[PDB]
Amino acid sequence: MASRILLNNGAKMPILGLGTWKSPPGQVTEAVKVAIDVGYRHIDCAHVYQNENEVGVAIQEKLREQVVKREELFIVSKLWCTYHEKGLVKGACQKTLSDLKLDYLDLYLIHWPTGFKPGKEFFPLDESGNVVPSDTNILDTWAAMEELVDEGLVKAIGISNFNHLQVEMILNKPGLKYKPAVNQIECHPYLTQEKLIQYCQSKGIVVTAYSPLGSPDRPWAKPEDPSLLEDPRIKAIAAKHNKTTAQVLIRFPMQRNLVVIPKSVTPERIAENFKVFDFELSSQDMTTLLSYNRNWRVCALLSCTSHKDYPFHEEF
Ligand SMILES: NC(=O)C1=CN([C@@H]2O[C@H](COP(=O)(O)OP(=O)(O)OC[C@H]3O[C@@H](n4cnc5c(N)ncnc54)[C@H](OP(=O)(O)O)[C@@H]3O)[C@@H](O)[C@H]2O)C=CC1
Ligand SMILES: O=C(O)COc1cc(F)ccc1C(=S)NCc1ccc(Br)cc1F
Repeated sequence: MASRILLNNGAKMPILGLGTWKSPPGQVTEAVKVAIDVGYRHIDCAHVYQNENEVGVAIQEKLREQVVKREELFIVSKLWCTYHEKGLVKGACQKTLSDLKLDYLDLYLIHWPTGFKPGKEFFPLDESGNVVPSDTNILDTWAAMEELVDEGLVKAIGISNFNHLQVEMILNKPGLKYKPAVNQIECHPYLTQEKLIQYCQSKGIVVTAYSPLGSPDRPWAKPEDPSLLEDPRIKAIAAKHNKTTAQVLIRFPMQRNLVVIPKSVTPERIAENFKVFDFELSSQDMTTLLSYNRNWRVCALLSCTSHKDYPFHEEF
């Protein structure tokens, strides 16, 4: 398959990237170095993951080593919820740039559509455990993102975890200057997201699938939850193709015209997960994988569910 997708800002985005949530700071530098050595050209990062400095050490080493040129890398980060304030967005972006050792990002996303009270805590709580919101809405935060493009800090802007109506809000913004380039959402065979994906694709937004393996290392996993990697129906499709279950799970979103960002810190798996450009799932395989949808989410959070902009009340 073609390895990059054209964005609505005119840049090309690699369809396979390396995820970094939960990658320990003492392991992620090596993970990113190995990833770049074996061909990855897209890294998915975020301030809230608390490891951007260590990601940046890897990136800088590979640039210094002339393993890859900066123009060939596609580096993504995300604005955390406590920085949805007009006067805080630029500084948040600049902190991420400083940590990653970069002078621009290829793509900067609004991490979640919910703003939280600014401060040191990533999840400021009231005395009863509810997150404390910000009064600032997704449209004013979007205008702040647009300024980053115009100041040269980021090449593209986008959104993450926005539902159908929140995407529409952005597209219908009075005076919209730049459309979102990407909506990054959870997507895998048990949460197939057909409705949201068709909406975004019909509007020219590229969708990035996160947690494509079902995030088995999520901190709130329960021993009894469904497991994609262990699903014998998926194992059977993999065996037919002489591939691993992970490779099928990565190829699946690629054939839906999605970008996909599997996470690993294991060098052998980092390599395995990149070897997904030499086989094709049939249409029947694709439809079969889609049939496994159960509307099951890795990423949700009870403490945030009353926030007026919490995204997963809406059907899609
Ligand atoms: N925008 C948002 O709100 C969110 C963005 N994301 C992004 O998406 C990325 C991917 O999602 P994530 O939730 O991390 O989970 P993934 O679905 O990518 O699963 C990661 C887990 O799968 C394991 N794994 C990786 N490759 C294989 C393999 N070949 N065989 C077996 N196990 C494997 C990893 O183990 P190990 O590392 O030990 O090898 C790790 O435990 C995140 O890291 C982050 O960058 C994720 C959630 C939310
Ligand atoms: O968020 C990620 O990328 C991966 O997950 C996380 C990654 C982190 F580094 C810290 C917390 C999260 C959580 S708990 N995320 C879920 C979540 C956060 C905020 C809101 Br609004 C709803 C929600 F569901």
